Amino acid sequence: MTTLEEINLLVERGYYEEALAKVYEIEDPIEQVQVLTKIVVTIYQHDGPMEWIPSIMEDAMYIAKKLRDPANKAVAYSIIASTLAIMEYEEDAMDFFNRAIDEANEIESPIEKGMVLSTLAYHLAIAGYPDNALEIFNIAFDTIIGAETSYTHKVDGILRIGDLLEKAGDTLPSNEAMDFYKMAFDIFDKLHVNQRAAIVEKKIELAKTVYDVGLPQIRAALLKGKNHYALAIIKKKYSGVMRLIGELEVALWMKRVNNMEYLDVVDKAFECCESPRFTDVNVQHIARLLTELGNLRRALKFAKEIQNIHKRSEALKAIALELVRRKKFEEVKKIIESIPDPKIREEALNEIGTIE
Repeated sequence: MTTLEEINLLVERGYYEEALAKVYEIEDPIEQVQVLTKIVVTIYQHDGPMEWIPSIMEDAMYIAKKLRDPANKAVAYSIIASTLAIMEYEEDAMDFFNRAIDEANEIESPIEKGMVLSTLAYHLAIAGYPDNALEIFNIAFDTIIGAETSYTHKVDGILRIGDLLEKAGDTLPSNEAMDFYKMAFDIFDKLHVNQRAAIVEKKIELAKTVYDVGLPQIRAALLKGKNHYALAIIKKKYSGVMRLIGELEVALWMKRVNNMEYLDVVDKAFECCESPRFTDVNVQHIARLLTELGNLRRALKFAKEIQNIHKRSEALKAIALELVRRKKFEEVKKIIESIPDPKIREEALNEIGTIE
């Protein structure tokens, strides 16, 4: 721990050769590989001396080659694999992932095998290979669940897959993160860790609500309630239509965690800029967002501009139902008459027969 501090400091001072010389004062090999690869990654990312990278990866590769114990080797190869994948050496990454797999299949304990697989799956996700990651997480899971030990030994192994599924999810954008979160929740639900199930359930509503702009650092900020920070990222990374939708999705999430400042974000999302140019799908999307937000005035403006006759029918109904719940009937009838699909117009006319 102080050794890691000395190594970091030597790096900050650009004394790379000495830092690497100290890496051997680290006891654990896997830890040596972690350190070595984290140096490479920060160099690659913060434009440090790129010509150190090959020599360091060689050192890491050498440490992994000497390992002997199948589990350790598998993790080491995984660490090497995801860092190559970060740096876009895809053929080499998949080579090391396959080495990791082979070593995993040498493990005797199925619970041990399962554990190693989920780590490797986690590295596949870090690497930007979400589909491969899932496949491996599922094999990891099948490996533990199929084993012939007693209930209790399987339990801790499977909860650890849960934790890793969840962390993989957290590092992914919403569309990719969703499958990881569902598996984790499933695991936490069946295995009776309710505190953990609740958090993941919440990360799913969040990923679902803030979807298009659901960058992992944005979802992370929203979950902490650092709303202005996330909004800030959205202004930096998006403009026009995507910036509008993103701000609305954020307002919607704020609304659902009972933060009443969401009203402000909505007004600003329209009042900040000129109305961009919209595709019909953008129109539909904004109409739905504004409805769930409760801004039925704006939501109606958008719904009436939906060109797809069926989508328009749907959006007009939703708005009208919400009107009913919240009184304000003086516009309901006209809106229903407006629905182009008479079938739908009838369904809305029955649902308004809520006895409530």
